[PDB]
Amino acid sequence: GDRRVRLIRTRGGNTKVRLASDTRINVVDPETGKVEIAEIRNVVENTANPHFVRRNIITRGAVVETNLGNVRVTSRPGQDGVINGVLIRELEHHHHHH
Repeated sequence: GDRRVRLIRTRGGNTKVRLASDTRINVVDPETGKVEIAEIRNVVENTANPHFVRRNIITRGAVVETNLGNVRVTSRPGQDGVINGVLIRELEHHHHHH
């Protein structure tokens, strides 16, 4: 025996499917300039009765909640099979003494 090798064959991803079997968005960070894919927590910016007919539909100018914070939808959901947006500050979020 003794002679033990690496054995590793394959490593790396492939062509991904569109947003359907998964939920995420390409977030552009304006504070540092990093581009990272964040998870979409809420598809609505906590507004009251969207007068733009935004029935939970992801649209240009709409702000979604993510693990990085509030993200603004810049392009239509479908480009490259993914959504693209910018990280911003829309909603208020401080701690609550329960």
